[PDB]
Amino acid sequence: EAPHLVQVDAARALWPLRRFWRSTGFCPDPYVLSWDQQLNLAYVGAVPHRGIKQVRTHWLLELVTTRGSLSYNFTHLDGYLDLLRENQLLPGFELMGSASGHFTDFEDKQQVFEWKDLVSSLARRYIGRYGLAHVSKWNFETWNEPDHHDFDNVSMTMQGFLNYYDACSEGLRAASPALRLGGPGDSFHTPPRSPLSWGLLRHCHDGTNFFTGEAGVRLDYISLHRKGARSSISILEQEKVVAQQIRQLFPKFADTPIYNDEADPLVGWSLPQPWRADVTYAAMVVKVIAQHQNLLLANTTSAFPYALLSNDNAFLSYHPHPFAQRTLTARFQVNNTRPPHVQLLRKPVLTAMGLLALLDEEQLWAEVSQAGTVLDSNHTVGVLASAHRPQGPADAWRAAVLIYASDDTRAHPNRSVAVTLRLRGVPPGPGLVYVTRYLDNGLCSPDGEWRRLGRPVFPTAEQFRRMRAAEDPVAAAPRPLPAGGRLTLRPALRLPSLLLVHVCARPEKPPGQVTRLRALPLTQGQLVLVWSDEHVGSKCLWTYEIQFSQDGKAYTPVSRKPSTFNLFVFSPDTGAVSGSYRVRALDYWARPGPFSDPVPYLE
Ligand SMILES: *[C@@H]1O[C@H](CO)[C@@H](O[C@@H]2O[C@H](CO)[C@@H](O[C@@H]3O[C@H](CO[C@H]4O[C@H](CO)[C@@H](O)[C@H](O)[C@@H]4O)[C@@H](O)[C@H](O[C@H]4O[C@H](CO)[C@@H](O)[C@H](O)[C@@H]4O)[C@@H]3O)[C@H](O)[C@H]2NC(C)=O)[C@H](O)[C@H]1NC(C)=O
Ligand SMILES: *[C@@H]1O[C@H](CO)[C@@H](O)[C@H](O)[C@H]1NC(C)=O
Ligand SMILES: *[C@@H]1O[C@H](CO)[C@@H](O)[C@H](O)[C@H]1NC(C)=O
Ligand SMILES: [Cl-]
Repeated sequence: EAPHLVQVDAARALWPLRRFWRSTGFCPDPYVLSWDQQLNLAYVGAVPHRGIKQVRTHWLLELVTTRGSLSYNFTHLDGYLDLLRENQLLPGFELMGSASGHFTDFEDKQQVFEWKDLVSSLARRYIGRYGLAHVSKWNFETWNEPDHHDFDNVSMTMQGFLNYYDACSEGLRAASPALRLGGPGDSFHTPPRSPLSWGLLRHCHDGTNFFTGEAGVRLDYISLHRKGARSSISILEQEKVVAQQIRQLFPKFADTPIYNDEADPLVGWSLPQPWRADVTYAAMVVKVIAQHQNLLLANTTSAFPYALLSNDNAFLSYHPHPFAQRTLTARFQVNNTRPPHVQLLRKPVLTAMGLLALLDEEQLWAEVSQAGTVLDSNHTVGVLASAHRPQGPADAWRAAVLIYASDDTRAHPNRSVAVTLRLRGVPPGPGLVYVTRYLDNGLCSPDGEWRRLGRPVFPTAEQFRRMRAAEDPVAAAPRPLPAGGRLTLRPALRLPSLLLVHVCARPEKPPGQVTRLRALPLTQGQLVLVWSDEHVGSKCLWTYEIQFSQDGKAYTPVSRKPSTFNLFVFSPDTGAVSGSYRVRALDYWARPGPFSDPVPYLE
C-alpha cells in the first residue's frame, strides 16, 4: 500500500459505539461437558471486559432426557449452563433437539403441546437457578437453519415449524414475558428459496397463533446467517439487501432487531485454511466489525436495526489441523502422556477480541486518507476510534484507537503500509500516558512458531511454552503524552496487522480486586489459572501479577510476559505447582489492585 494518513479527533465524539460483536458459537458424557470444552470456555471467558458474552450453542435439548410418556431430566443441561455461568458467559439458547428421541413430529397436536410444556419447565428451572434478571439477558432462538433441514429423526414441515415456533413462544411466555425469542436463524434467499424463513416472518406478522387463535405472533428479533465467501464487505452487502426486503414486505417489522449470528468469512468451519490459523483471520474479523460500525450503524440514511454480529468460532479443532480451522483456540490432544491430556492455544483471532474489548462507549471522529483521497472501511486500511468519559474514581478518561491492515483472506508476507497516525484533541487530565499494542504474523503467530518447531504433533512442555510466547501482542511500556493532547506516530504495518493505541488519564484510585480465581489441572507439573475482571474497574491495565506460595503462606512473584488476558497457563521448569496462588491487577502507573482471594492447588 501507498502511505496512509489516519487522523483521530479525540475532541470530537460523534455517537454511541455499541459492542454488538461480543458473540461466538459452536455445534457439538456429552461433548459439551468434556475437559476440552471446559478449557475452551475458560479461554472464551478470559477475554477481558466481557469481550465475548454470548455462546450460541446447537443441540442444547439433546442434553435433556425424557421419563414416562411425562417428566424431564436436566442434569446434562444443568452441567453445561453451570459451565457457562462459571465463565460469566450467556447461552445463545437455540431451542434445538428432540429431548433424547421423544420429539418426532410437530404436526402431532399432542407433541406441540408437550413441547410448550418442556420450554416453560426449562425456562422456569433456570430462572430459578440463576434468577429472572440473568435469564432475561439470554437470546432464545428457533432451531438452527430450518431451510437446511437438519432435524434428527424429527419431522419438520412448513406447518410443523410454525406450530413448533408457537410452542416455543407460548412456552417462554408462560415462564415470563421478559424472556426474549427470535429466529429463524437462516439465510433468507430470494423466494421461492428459504420458505421456512419467509414463512416464519409472514406467520409472525399475519399468521394464526396455534394455542390462542389470535392474529400475529411474538418475534423479538430476526436472526439471519450471511457468510462472505472470503469477502468482508460482502457480508454487510448481503445483510442490507435482506434487511431492505424485510422492511418493504413487513411494515410491523420496521424496528425489529436483526442479528447475523453466523457472520463468518467462509462456510465450513472444519475446512483447513492457512489464513484461519493466524493474524489474517484476526484482522479480517476486526475489518468486518469496523465496516458494520462505520458503513451501517454510524449516522446512516438506511438506519437498519442491526443489533448483533456473531463469529461462529467456538468449535474445537482436530488432528491434523490444530490451527487451520475456524476456531478461537488451537487444540492439542497430547496422547503420549500418562494419562493423555488436552492443551489449548490462544489464536490471534481470540487475542483480537481482547483488543476490540478495549473500545469504549463513544465513537470518535476519524479519517483515513491516501494522498488526499478519503477512504472508508471498504478498504485495506481502516480504523475504529473510541472514547470513555470518567464515571467513578476507579476510572478516568480513555481513548482507544484500533487500526487494521487487512486484505481479507489474503496474507502478503512482503507487503507493508506506511501509516502516519495523527491524534489530536485529547482533553486535559492527570498523568496522561499512551500504550501501543501490535499484532502480525511475524511476531504474534503461535502457528508460525509451531511450524518453526517442525509442526510437532505432540509438542513437548518447552514447545508449548515457546508457542504460548507468541499469543500476546507486542506492547510498548506506557509513555507520557506530550502537552496539548496530541501525538504523531509513524508505524509500519504489515498485511495483515492490528495496532491498538490506548490513551489514558490516571484514575484517582488504583484498580479493584481480581475475583473468581480458579485453578484447572492440565497435566503433571502444569495448570491453568483463570480469573474474572468484573470488579477491576478500569481498562488501563498493563498486566496481572501472579504470586505463588509453597512454604506456609509467604507469596512470591511468578515472572511472566505482561498480559491482560484473564488466563495464564503455569508451566514451571521444575514442575512444582502444588501450593497457593493469588492474582492482582497492575495499571499503567505501576499501581497494584488488591490481591484476589487465594486459591489452593494440589496435584
Ligand atoms: C489423540 O487422541 C484423540 C482422541 O483422544 C484423537 O482425536 C480424534 O481425531 C480424529 C481425527 O484424527 C477425529 O475424527 C475426525 O472427526 C471429524 C468430525 O467427526 C464428526 O463428524 C462426522 C461427519 O461430519 C461424523 O461422521 C463423525 O461421527 C463425527 O460426528 C471428521 O470430519 C474427520 O474426518 C476426516 O478425517 C478422516 C481421517 O481421520 C477421513 O477419513 C475423512 O474423510 C475426513 O476427511 C475425522 O474423522 C476424532 O473425532 C477425534 N476424537 C476425539 C474423541 O476427539 C487424535 O486423533 C489423536 N491424535 C493422534 C495424532 O492420533
Ligand atoms: C438424570 O440422569 C443422570 C445420568 O445422566 C442420573 O445420574 C440422574 O440420577 C438422573 N436424575 C433423575 C432425577 O433421575
Ligand atoms: C466496496 O468496494 C467495491 C469496489 O471495490 C464496490 O463495488 C462496493 O460497492 C463497495 N461496497 C460498499 C458497501 O461500500
Ligand atoms: Cl471463516
